Amino acid sequence: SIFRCRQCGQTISRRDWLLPMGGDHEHVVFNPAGMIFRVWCFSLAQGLRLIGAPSGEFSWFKGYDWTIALCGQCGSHLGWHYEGGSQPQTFFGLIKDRLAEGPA
Ligand SMILES: O=C1CC[C@H](N2C(=O)c3ccccc3C2=O)C(=O)N1
Ligand SMILES: [Zn+2]
Repeated sequence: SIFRCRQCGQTISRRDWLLPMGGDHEHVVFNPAGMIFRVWCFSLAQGLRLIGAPSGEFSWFKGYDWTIALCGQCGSHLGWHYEGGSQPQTFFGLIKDRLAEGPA
């Protein structure tokens, strides 16, 4: 039920906050460096630190701009925050294998 940073245990999100974007909460995507990510969409997350300037470039989600999301405690790269779009305006795309799932 709770998702934590795999690298240090920081509390990050909850299964109840999962967001089916375009029919599914899971999107399997590649970046321009050839890396594949199983991205889980959450409406909400906490314990992150958002870095940099939002960008539209290479966005996997049409109409959204992204910012890198680090674990706020250890600095692990956990995913991205998306903003600037519609229904919803914002959400989080977190990398599933960088989280640990467990009891509340
Ligand atoms: O929606 C997104 C999030 C950012 C992500 N991203 C990467 O992970 C990356 C690595 C190197 C150069 C450029 C990028 C890029 O835009 C990506 O490709 N799309
Ligand atoms: Zn961490």
